[PDB]
Amino acid sequence: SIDVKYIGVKSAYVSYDVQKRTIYLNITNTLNITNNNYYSVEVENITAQVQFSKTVIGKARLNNITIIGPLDMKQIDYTVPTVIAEEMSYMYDFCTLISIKVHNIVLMMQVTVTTTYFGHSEQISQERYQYVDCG
Amino acid sequence: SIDVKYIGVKSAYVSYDVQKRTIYLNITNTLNITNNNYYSVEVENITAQVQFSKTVIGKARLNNITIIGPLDMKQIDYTVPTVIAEEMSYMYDFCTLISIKVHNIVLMMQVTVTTTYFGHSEQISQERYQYVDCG
Amino acid sequence: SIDVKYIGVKSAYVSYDVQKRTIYLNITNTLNITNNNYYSVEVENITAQVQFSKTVIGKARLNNITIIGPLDMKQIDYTVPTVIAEEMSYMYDFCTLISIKVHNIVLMMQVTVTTTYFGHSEQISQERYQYVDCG
Amino acid sequence: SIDVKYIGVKSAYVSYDVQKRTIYLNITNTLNITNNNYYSVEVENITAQVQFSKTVIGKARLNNITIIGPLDMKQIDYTVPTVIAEEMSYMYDFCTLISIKVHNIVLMMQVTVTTTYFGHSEQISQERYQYVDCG
Amino acid sequence: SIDVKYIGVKSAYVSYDVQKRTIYLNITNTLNITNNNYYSVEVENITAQVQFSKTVIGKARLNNITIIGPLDMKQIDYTVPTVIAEEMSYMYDFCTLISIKVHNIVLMMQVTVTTTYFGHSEQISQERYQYVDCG
Amino acid sequence: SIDVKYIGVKSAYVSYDVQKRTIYLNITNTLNITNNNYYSVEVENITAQVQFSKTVIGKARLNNITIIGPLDMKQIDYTVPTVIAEEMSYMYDFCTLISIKVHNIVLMMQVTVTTTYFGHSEQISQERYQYVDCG
Amino acid sequence: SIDVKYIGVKSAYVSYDVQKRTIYLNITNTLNITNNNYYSVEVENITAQVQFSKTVIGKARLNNITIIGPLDMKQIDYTVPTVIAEEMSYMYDFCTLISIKVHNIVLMMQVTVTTTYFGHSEQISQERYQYVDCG
Amino acid sequence: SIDVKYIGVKSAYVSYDVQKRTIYLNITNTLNITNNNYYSVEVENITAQVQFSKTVIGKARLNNITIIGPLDMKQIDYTVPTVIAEEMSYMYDFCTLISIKVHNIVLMMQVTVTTTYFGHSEQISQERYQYVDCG
Amino acid sequence: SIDVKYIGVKSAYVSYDVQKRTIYLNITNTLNITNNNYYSVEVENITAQVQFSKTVIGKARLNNITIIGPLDMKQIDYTVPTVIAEEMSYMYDFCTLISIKVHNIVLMMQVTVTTTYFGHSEQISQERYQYVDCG
Amino acid sequence: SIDVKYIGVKSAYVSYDVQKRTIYLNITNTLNITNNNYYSVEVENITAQVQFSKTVIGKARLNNITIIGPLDMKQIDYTVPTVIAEEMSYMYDFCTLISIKVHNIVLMMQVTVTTTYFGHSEQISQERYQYVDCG
Ligand SMILES: *[C@@H]1O[C@H](CO)[C@@H](O)[C@H](O)[C@H]1NC(C)=O
Ligand SMILES: *[C@@H]1O[C@H](CO)[C@@H](O)[C@H](O)[C@H]1NC(C)=O
Ligand SMILES: *[C@@H]1O[C@H](CO)[C@@H](O)[C@H](O)[C@H]1NC(C)=O
Ligand SMILES: *[C@@H]1O[C@H](CO)[C@@H](O)[C@H](O)[C@H]1NC(C)=O
Ligand SMILES: *[C@@H]1O[C@H](CO)[C@@H](O)[C@H](O)[C@H]1NC(C)=O
Ligand SMILES: *[C@@H]1O[C@H](CO)[C@@H](O)[C@H](O)[C@H]1NC(C)=O
Ligand SMILES: *[C@@H]1O[C@H](CO)[C@@H](O)[C@H](O)[C@H]1NC(C)=O
Ligand SMILES: *[C@@H]1O[C@H](CO)[C@@H](O)[C@H](O)[C@H]1NC(C)=O
Ligand SMILES: *[C@@H]1O[C@H](CO)[C@@H](O)[C@H](O)[C@H]1NC(C)=O
Ligand SMILES: *[C@@H]1O[C@H](CO)[C@@H](O)[C@H](O)[C@H]1NC(C)=O
Ligand SMILES: *[C@@H]1O[C@H](CO)[C@@H](O)[C@H](O)[C@H]1NC(C)=O
Ligand SMILES: *[C@@H]1O[C@H](CO)[C@@H](O)[C@H](O)[C@H]1NC(C)=O
Ligand SMILES: *[C@@H]1O[C@H](CO)[C@@H](O)[C@H](O)[C@H]1NC(C)=O
Ligand SMILES: *[C@@H]1O[C@H](CO)[C@@H](O)[C@H](O)[C@H]1NC(C)=O
Ligand SMILES: *[C@@H]1O[C@H](CO)[C@@H](O)[C@H](O)[C@H]1NC(C)=O
Ligand SMILES: *[C@@H]1O[C@H](CO)[C@@H](O)[C@H](O)[C@H]1NC(C)=O
Ligand SMILES: *[C@@H]1O[C@H](CO)[C@@H](O)[C@H](O)[C@H]1NC(C)=O
Ligand SMILES: *[C@@H]1O[C@H](CO)[C@@H](O)[C@H](O)[C@H]1NC(C)=O
Ligand SMILES: *[C@@H]1O[C@H](CO)[C@@H](O)[C@H](O)[C@H]1NC(C)=O
Ligand SMILES: *[C@@H]1O[C@H](CO)[C@@H](O)[C@H](O)[C@H]1NC(C)=O
Ligand SMILES: *[C@@H]1O[C@H](CO)[C@@H](O)[C@H](O)[C@H]1NC(C)=O
Ligand SMILES: *[C@@H]1O[C@H](CO)[C@@H](O)[C@H](O)[C@H]1NC(C)=O
Ligand SMILES: *[C@@H]1O[C@H](CO)[C@@H](O)[C@H](O)[C@H]1NC(C)=O
Ligand SMILES: *[C@@H]1O[C@H](CO)[C@@H](O)[C@H](O)[C@H]1NC(C)=O
Ligand SMILES: *[C@@H]1O[C@H](CO)[C@@H](O)[C@H](O)[C@H]1NC(C)=O
Ligand SMILES: *[C@@H]1O[C@H](CO)[C@@H](O)[C@H](O)[C@H]1NC(C)=O
Ligand SMILES: *[C@@H]1O[C@H](CO)[C@@H](O)[C@H](O)[C@H]1NC(C)=O
Ligand SMILES: *[C@@H]1O[C@H](CO)[C@@H](O)[C@H](O)[C@H]1NC(C)=O
Ligand SMILES: *[C@@H]1O[C@H](CO)[C@@H](O)[C@H](O)[C@H]1NC(C)=O
Ligand SMILES: *[C@@H]1O[C@H](CO)[C@@H](O)[C@H](O)[C@H]1NC(C)=O
Ligand SMILES: *[C@@H]1O[C@H](CO)[C@@H](O)[C@H](O)[C@H]1NC(C)=O
Ligand SMILES: *[C@@H]1O[C@H](CO)[C@@H](O)[C@H](O)[C@H]1NC(C)=O
Ligand SMILES: *[C@@H]1O[C@H](CO)[C@@H](O)[C@H](O)[C@H]1NC(C)=O
Ligand SMILES: *[C@@H]1O[C@H](CO)[C@@H](O)[C@H](O)[C@H]1NC(C)=O
Ligand SMILES: *[C@@H]1O[C@H](CO)[C@@H](O)[C@H](O)[C@H]1NC(C)=O
Ligand SMILES: *[C@@H]1O[C@H](CO)[C@@H](O)[C@H](O)[C@H]1NC(C)=O
Ligand SMILES: *[C@@H]1O[C@H](CO)[C@@H](O)[C@H](O)[C@H]1NC(C)=O
Ligand SMILES: *[C@@H]1O[C@H](CO)[C@@H](O)[C@H](O)[C@H]1NC(C)=O
Ligand SMILES: *[C@@H]1O[C@H](CO)[C@@H](O)[C@H](O)[C@H]1NC(C)=O
Ligand SMILES: *[C@@H]1O[C@H](CO)[C@@H](O)[C@H](O)[C@H]1NC(C)=O
Repeated sequence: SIDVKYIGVKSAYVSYDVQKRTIYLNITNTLNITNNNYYSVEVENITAQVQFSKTVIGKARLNNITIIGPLDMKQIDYTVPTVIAEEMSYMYDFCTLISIKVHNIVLMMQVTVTTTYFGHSEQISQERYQYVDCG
Repeated sequence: SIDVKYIGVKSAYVSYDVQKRTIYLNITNTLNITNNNYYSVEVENITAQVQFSKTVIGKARLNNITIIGPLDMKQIDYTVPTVIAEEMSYMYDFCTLISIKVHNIVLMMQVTVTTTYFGHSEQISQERYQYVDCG
Repeated sequence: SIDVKYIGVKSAYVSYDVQKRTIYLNITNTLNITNNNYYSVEVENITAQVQFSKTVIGKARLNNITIIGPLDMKQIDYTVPTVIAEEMSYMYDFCTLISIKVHNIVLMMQVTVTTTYFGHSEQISQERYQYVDCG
Repeated sequence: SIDVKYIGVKSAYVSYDVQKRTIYLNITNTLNITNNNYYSVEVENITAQVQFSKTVIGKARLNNITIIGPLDMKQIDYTVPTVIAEEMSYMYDFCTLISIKVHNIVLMMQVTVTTTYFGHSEQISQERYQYVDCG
Repeated sequence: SIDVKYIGVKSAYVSYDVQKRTIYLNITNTLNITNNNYYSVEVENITAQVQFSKTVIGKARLNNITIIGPLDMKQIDYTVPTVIAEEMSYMYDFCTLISIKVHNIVLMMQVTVTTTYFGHSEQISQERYQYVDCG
Repeated sequence: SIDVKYIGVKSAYVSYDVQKRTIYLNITNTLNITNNNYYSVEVENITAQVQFSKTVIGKARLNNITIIGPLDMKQIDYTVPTVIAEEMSYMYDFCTLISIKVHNIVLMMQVTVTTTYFGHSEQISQERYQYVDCG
Repeated sequence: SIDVKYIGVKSAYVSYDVQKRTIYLNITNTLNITNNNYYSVEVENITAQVQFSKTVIGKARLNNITIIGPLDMKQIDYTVPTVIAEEMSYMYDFCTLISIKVHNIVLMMQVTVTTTYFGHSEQISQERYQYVDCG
Repeated sequence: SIDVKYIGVKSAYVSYDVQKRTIYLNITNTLNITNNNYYSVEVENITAQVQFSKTVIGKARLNNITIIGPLDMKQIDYTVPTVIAEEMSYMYDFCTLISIKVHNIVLMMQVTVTTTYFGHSEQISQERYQYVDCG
Repeated sequence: SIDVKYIGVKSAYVSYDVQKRTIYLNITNTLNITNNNYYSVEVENITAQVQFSKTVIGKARLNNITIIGPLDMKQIDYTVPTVIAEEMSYMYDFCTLISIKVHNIVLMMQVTVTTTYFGHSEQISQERYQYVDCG
Repeated sequence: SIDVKYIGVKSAYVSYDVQKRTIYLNITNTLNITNNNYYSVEVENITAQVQFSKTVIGKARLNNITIIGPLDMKQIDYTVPTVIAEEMSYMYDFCTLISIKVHNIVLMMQVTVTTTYFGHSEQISQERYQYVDCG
C-alpha cells in the first residue's frame, strides 16, 4: 500500500488558518507550485504460468477417513443467571449493562483445506472505537 | 491500495479558514498550481496461463469418508435467566441493557475445500463505532 | 483501490471559509489551476488462458461418502427467561432493552467446495455506527 | 474501485462559504481552471479463452453419497418467556424493547458446490446506522 | 508499504497557523515549490513459473485417519452467577457492567492444511480505542 | 335491712349433693329440725307529731331573685368525628364499637329545694355486670 | 343492717357434698337442731316530736339574689377526632373500642338546699363487675 | 352493722366435704345443736324531740348575694385526637381500647346548703371488680 | 360494727374436709354444741333533745357576698394527642390501652355549708380489685 | 368496732382437714362446747341534750365577703403527647398502657363550713388490690 493515513482532525497540502479573534493586517501571498506524481504499481511481466494439480488413487481402500476444517466450536455453554430479591430497600441502577458475545468487525479472506494461490491480497481496517460513555 | 485515508474533520488541498470573529484586512492571494497524476496500476502482460486439475480413481473402494468444512457450531447453549422479586421497595432502572450475540460488520471472501485462485483480492473497512451513550 | 476516503465533515479542493461573525475587508483572489489525471487500471494483455477440470471414476465403489460445506449450526439453544414478581413496590424502567442476535452488515462473496477463480474481487465497507443513545 | 468516498457533511471542488453574520467587503475573485480526466479501466485484450469441464463415470457403483451445501441451520430453539405478576404496585415502562433476530443488510454473491469463474466481482456498502434513540 | 502514518491532530505540507488572538502585521510570503514523486513498486519480471502438486496412492489401505485443522474450541464453560439479596438497605449502582467475550477487530488471512502461495499479503490496522468512560 | 344476700351459685339450708359419678352406699339420714323466727321491725309508738312550716312576707320588695335546682347541664358539646380513607389496602374490623353516654341503672329518690321528711328510705341494688365479650 | 353477705359460690347451713368420683360407704347421720331467732329492730318509743320552720321578711329589699344548687356542669367539651388514612397496607383491628362517658350504677338519695330529716336511710350495693373480656 | 361478710367461695355452719376421689368408710355422725340469737338493735326511748329553725330579716337590703353549692365543673376540656397514617406497612391491633370517663358505682346520700338531720345513715358496698382481661 | 369479715376462700363454724384422694376409715364423730348470742346495740335512753337554730339580720346591708361550696373544678384541660405515621414497617399492638379518668367506687355521705347532725353514720366498702390481666 | 378481720384463706372455729392422700385410721372425736356471747354496745343514757346556734347581725355593712370551701382544683393541665414515626422497622408492643387519673375507692363522710355533730362515725375499707398482671 503506497499511502495509508490516520489523520485525527485536519489534513491539507497548504493551510492558512486564522481562528479565534485575531487581527489580520496587510498580507500578500504568492504560491507557485508544480507537482507531478506518476504511479506504476502491480504491473507484472509474465510469459507463461501453469497451476496444475493431479491426484490418482488405485487398488486402494479407505474407511473412516475424517478431515475437519478449522474453527470448530463443538460444545460451548454460557450460563449467566442473575437473581435480585430486593425486599424493602432502595436500589438505583443507572448505566448498567451485560454483554456476552460482541463482534464488531470480522474480516476473513481464505480458509480451506488445499489452496494454490497466485496473486495479491490486501486488508486495511481503520476505526475509531468508543464502547461505553455515560454520565 | 495507492491511497487509503481516515481524516476526522476536514481534508482539502488549499484551505483558507477565517473563523471565530477575526478582522481580515488587506490581503491579495495569487495561487498558480499545475498538478499531473498518471495512474497505471494492475496492468498485466501475460501470454499463456493454464489452470488445470485432474482426478482419477480406479479399482478403489471408499466407505465412511467424511469431509466437513470450517465454521461448525455443533452444540452451543446460551442460558441467561433473570428473576426479580421486588417486594416492597423502590427500584429505578435507567440505561440498562442485555445483549447476547451482536455482529456489526462481517466480511468473508472465500471459504472452500479445494481452491485454485489467480488474481487480486482487496478488503477495506472504515468505521466510527460508538456503542452506548446515555445520560 | 486507487482512492478510498473517510472524511468526517468536509472535503474540498480549495476552500474559502468565512464563518462566525468576522469582518472581511479588501481581498483579491486569483486562482490559476491546471489539473490532469489519466487512469489506466485493470488493463490485461492476455493471449490464451485455459481453465480445465476433468474427473473420471472407473471400477470403483463408494458408499457413505459425506461432504458437508461450511457454516453448519446443528444444535443451538437460546434460553432467556425473565420473571418479574413486583408485589407492592415502585419500579421505573426507562431505556431498557434485550437483544439476542443482531446482524447489521453481512457481506460474503464465495463459499463453495471446489472453485477455480481467475479475476479480481473487491469489498469496501464504510459506516458510522451508533447503537444506543438515550437520556 | 478508482474512487470511493464517505463525506459526512459537504463535498465540493471550490467552496466560498459566508455563514453566521459576517460582513463581506470589497472582494474580486478570478478562477481559471482546466481539468481533464481520462478513464480507461477494465479493458481486456484476450485472443482465446476456454472454460471446459468433463466428467465420466463407468463400471462404478455409488450408494448413500451425500453432499450438503453451506449454511445449514438444522435445529435451533429460541425460548424467551416473560412473565409479569404485578400485584399492587406502580410500574412505568418507557423505551423498552426486545428483539431476537434482526438483519439489516445481507449481501451474498455466490455460494455453490463447484464453480469456475472468470471476471470481476465488486461489493460496496455504505451506511449511517443509528439503532435506538429515546428520551 | 512505502508510507504508513498515524498523525494525531494535523498533517500538512506547509502550514500557516494564526490562532488565539494574535495581531498579524505586514507580512509578504512567497512560496516557490516543485515536487516530483515517481512510484514503481511491485513490478515483477517473470518468464516462467510453475506451481504443480501431485499425489498417487496405490495398493494401500487407510483406516481411522484423522486430520483436524486449527482453532478447535471443544469444551468451554462460562459460569457467571450473580445473586443480590438486598433486604432493607440502600444500594446505588452507577457505571457498572459485565462483559464476557468481546472481540473488536479480528483479521485472519489464510488458515488451511496444505497451501502453496506465490504473491504478496499486507494487513494494516489503525485505531483509536477508548473502552469505558463514565462520570 | 335485716337480711341482704349475694350468693353466686347455690344457697340452701341443708344440702345433700351427690355429683360426678360417685358410688353412694348404705346411708341412713335422720334430720329433726325446729326453727322459729319472729320479726317485729319498723314498729313505731308515737302519740303526737307535728310538721308545720309558715312564711310571711310584708312591706318587702324583691326583684331578680333566682333559685336554680341541682343537676344543670347548661352547655355540653360532644364532637367525635371519624374519617377513614382506605385507598388500596386490606382492613378487617371485628368487635369494634364506640359509645358516648351509657347509663345502666339510675336510682334517685328525692331532689328538691326545701324538704321536711319523717320516715324511712331504703335503696338496694344488686347486679351482675359484663359489658363486652367477643371472640 | 343486721346481716349483709357476699358469698361467691355456695352458702348453706349444713352441707354434705360428695363430688368427683368418691366411694361413699356405710354412714349414718343424725342431726338434731333447734334454732330460734327473734328480731326487734327499728322500734321507736316516742311521745311528742315537732318539726317546725318559720321565716318572716319585713321592710327589706332584695335584688340579684342567686342560689344555685349542686352538680352544675356549665361548659364541658369532649373532642375525640380519629382519622385513619391507610393507603396500601394491611390493618387488622379486633377487640377495639372507645367509650367516653359510661355510668353503670348511680344511686343518689337527697340533694336539696334546706332539709330537715328525721328517720333512717340505708343504701346497699352489691355487684360482680367484669368490663371487657375478649380473645 | 352487726354482721358484714366477704366470703370468697363457701360459707357454711357445718360442712362435710368429700371431694376428689376419696374412699369414705364406716362413719357415724351425731350432731346435737341448740342455737339462739336475740337481736334488739336501733330501739330508741325518746319522750320529746324538737327540730326548729327560724329566720327573720328586717330593715335590711341585700344585693348580689351568691350561694353556689358543691360539685361545680365550670370549664373542662377533653381533647384526645388520634391520627394514623399507615402507608405501606402491616399493623395488627388486638385488645386496644381508649376510655375517658368511666364511673362504675356512685353512691351519694345528702348534699345541701343547710341541713338538720336526726337519725341513722348506713352505706354498704361490696363488689368483685375485674376491668380488662384479654388473650 | 360488731362483726366485719374478709375471708378469702372458706368460712365455717365446724369443717370436716376430706379432699384429694385420701382413705377415710372407721370414724365416729359426736358434736354437742349450745350457742347463745344476745345483741343489744344502738339502744338510746333519751328524755328530751332540742335542735334549734335562729338567725336575725336587721338594719344591715350586704353586697357581693359569695359562698362557694367544696369540690370546684373550675378550669381543667386534658390534652392527649397520639399520632402514628407508620410508613413501611411492621407494628403489632396487643394489650394496649389508654384511660384518662376512671372512678370505680365513690361514696360520699354529707357535704353542705351548715349542718347539725345527731345520730350514727357507717360506711363499709369491701372489694377484690384486679385491673388489667392479659397474656 | 368489736371485731374486724382479714383472713386470707380459711377461718373456722374447729377445723378437721384431711388433704393430699393421707390414710385416716380409727379415730373417735367427741366435742362438747358451750359458748355464750352477750353484746351491749353503743347504749347511751342521756337525760337532756341541746344543740343550739344563734347569729344576729345589726347596723353592719359587709361587701366582698368570700368563703370558699375545700377541694378547689382551679387550673390543672394534663399534656401527654405521644408521637411515633416508625419508618422501616419492627415494633412489637405487648402489655403497654397509659393511665392519667385513676381513683379506685373514694370515701368521704363530711366536708362543710360550720358543723355541729353529736354521734358516732365509722369507716371500714378492706380490699385485695392487684393492678396489672401480664405475661
Ligand atoms: C498597512 O495597513 C495599514 C493599516 O493601518 C495602512 O495604513 C497601510 O497603508 C498598509 N500598508 C500597505 C503597504 O498596504
Ligand atoms: C513559477 O514556477 C515555474 C516553474 O517552472 C517557473 O517557470 C515560473 O517562472 C515561476 N513563476 C513565478 C512568478 O515564480
Ligand atoms: C509486454 O508488453 C509490451 C508492450 O507494452 C509488448 O510489446 C510485449 O510483447 C509484451 N510481452 C509479451 C511477452 O508479449
Ligand atoms: C470409524 O468410526 C466408527 C465410530 O466412530 C467406528 O466404529 C469405526 O470402527 C471406524 N472405522 C474403522 C475402519 O475402524
Ligand atoms: C489597507 O487597509 C486600510 C484600512 O484602514 C486602508 O486605509 C488602506 O488604504 C489599505 N491599503 C491597501 C494597499 O489596500
Ligand atoms: C504559472 O505557472 C506556469 C507553469 O508553467 C508558468 O509558466 C507561468 O509563468 C506562471 N505564471 C505566474 C503568473 O506565476
Ligand atoms: C500487449 O499489448 C501491446 C499493445 O499495447 C500489443 O502490441 C502486444 O501484442 C500485446 N501482447 C501480446 C502478447 O500480444
Ligand atoms: C461410518 O460411521 C458409522 C457410524 O458413525 C459406523 O457404524 C461405520 O462403521 C463407519 N464406517 C466404517 C467403514 O467403519
Ligand atoms: C480598503 O478598504 C477601506 C475600507 O475602510 C477603503 O477605504 C480602501 O479604499 C480600500 N482599499 C482598496 C485598495 O480597496
Ligand atoms: C495560468 O496558467 C497557465 C498554465 O500553462 C499559464 O500558461 C498562464 O500564463 C497562467 N496565467 C496567469 C495569469 O497566471
Ligand atoms: C492488444 O491490443 C492492441 C491494440 O491496442 C492490438 O494491436 C493487439 O493485437 C492486441 N493483442 C493481441 C494479442 O491481439
Ligand atoms: C453410513 O452411515 C450409516 C449411519 O450413519 C451407517 O449405518 C453405515 O454403515 C455407513 N456406511 C458404511 C458403508 O458403513
Ligand atoms: C471598498 O469598500 C469601501 C466601503 O467603505 C468603499 O468606500 C471603497 O470605495 C471600496 N474600494 C474599492 C476599491 O472597491
Ligand atoms: C486561463 O488558463 C489558460 C490555460 O491554458 C491560459 O491559456 C489563459 O491565459 C488563462 N487566462 C487567464 C486570464 O488567466
Ligand atoms: C445410507 O444411510 C442409511 C440411513 O442413514 C443407512 O441405513 C444406509 O446403510 C446408508 N448406505 C449405505 C450404503 O450404508
Ligand atoms: C507596516 O504596518 C504599519 C502599520 O502601523 C504601516 O504604518 C506601515 O506602512 C506598514 N509598512 C509596510 C512596508 O507595509
Ligand atoms: C521558482 O522555481 C523555479 C524552479 O526551476 C525557478 O526556475 C524559478 O526561477 C523560481 N522563481 C522564483 C521567483 O523564485
Ligand atoms: C526484464 O524487463 C526488461 C525490460 O524492462 C526486458 O527487456 C527483459 O527481457 C525482462 N527480462 C526477461 C527475462 O525477459
Ligand atoms: C517485459 O516488458 C517489456 C516491455 O516493457 C517487453 O519488451 C518484454 O518482452 C517483457 N518480457 C518478456 C519476457 O516478454
Ligand atoms: C478409529 O476410532 C474408533 C473410535 O475412536 C476405534 O474404535 C477404531 O478402532 C479406530 N480405528 C482403528 C483402525 O483402530
Ligand atoms: C351395705 O351394703 C352392702 C352392699 O355390698 C350389703 O351387702 C350390706 O348388707 C349393706 N348393709 C346394710 C346394713 O344395709
Ligand atoms: C325431735 O325434736 C323434738 C324437739 O322438741 C324432740 O322433742 C323430739 O324428741 C325429737 N325426736 C327425735 C326422734 O329426735
Ligand atoms: C336581673 O337580671 C337582668 C339580666 O340578667 C338585669 O338586667 C337586671 O338588672 C337584674 N335585676 C336587677 C334588680 O338588677
Ligand atoms: C359396711 O359395708 C360393707 C360393704 O363391704 C358391708 O359388708 C358391711 O356389712 C357394712 N356394715 C354395716 C354395719 O353396715
Ligand atoms: C333433740 O334435741 C332436743 C332439744 O331439746 C332434746 O330434747 C332431745 O332429747 C334430742 N333428741 C335426740 C335424739 O338427740
Ligand atoms: C307504747 O306501746 C305500749 C304497748 O306496747 C302502750 O301501752 C303505750 O301506751 C305506748 N306508748 C304511749 C306513749 O302511748
Ligand atoms: C345582677 O346581675 C346583673 C347581671 O349579672 C347586673 O347587671 C346587676 O347589677 C346585678 N344586680 C345588682 C343589684 O347589682
Ligand atoms: C367397716 O367396714 C368394713 C369394710 O371392709 C366392714 O367389713 C366392717 O364390718 C365395718 N365395720 C362396722 C362397725 O361397720
Ligand atoms: C342434745 O342437747 C340437749 C340440749 O339441752 C340435751 O338436753 C340432750 O340431752 C342432748 N341429747 C344428746 C343425745 O346429746
Ligand atoms: C315505752 O314503751 C313502754 C312499753 O314497752 C311503755 O310502757 C312506755 O310508756 C313507753 N314510753 C313512754 C314515754 O310512753
Ligand atoms: C353583682 O355582680 C355584677 C356582675 O358580676 C356586678 O356588676 C354588680 O356590681 C354586683 N353587685 C353589686 C352590688 O356590686
Ligand atoms: C375398722 O375398719 C376395719 C377395716 O379393715 C374393720 O375390719 C374393723 O372391723 C373396723 N373396726 C371398727 C371398730 O369399726
Ligand atoms: C350435751 O350438752 C348439754 C349442755 O347442757 C348437756 O346437758 C348434755 O348432757 C350433753 N350431752 C352429751 C351426750 O354430751
Ligand atoms: C324507757 O323504756 C321503759 C320500758 O322499756 C319505760 O318504762 C320508760 O318510761 C322509758 N323512758 C321514758 C323516759 O319514758
Ligand atoms: C362584686 O363583684 C363585682 C365583680 O366581681 C365587682 O365589680 C363589685 O364591685 C363587687 N361588689 C362590691 C360591693 O364591690
Ligand atoms: C383399728 O383399725 C384396724 C385396721 O387394720 C382394725 O383391725 C382394728 O380392729 C381397729 N381397732 C379399733 C379399736 O377400731
Ligand atoms: C358437756 O358439757 C356440759 C357443760 O355444762 C356438762 O354439763 C356435761 O357433763 C358435758 N358432757 C360430756 C359428755 O362431756
Ligand atoms: C341510766 O339507766 C338506768 C337503768 O339502766 C336508769 O335507772 C337511770 O335513771 C339512767 N340515768 C338517768 C340519769 O336517768
Ligand atoms: C332508762 O331506761 C330505763 C329502763 O331500761 C328507764 O327505767 C329509765 O327511766 C330510762 N331513763 C330515763 C331518764 O327515763
Ligand atoms: C371585691 O372584688 C372586686 C374584684 O375582685 C373588687 O373590684 C372590689 O373592690 C372588692 N370589694 C371591695 C369592697 O373592695
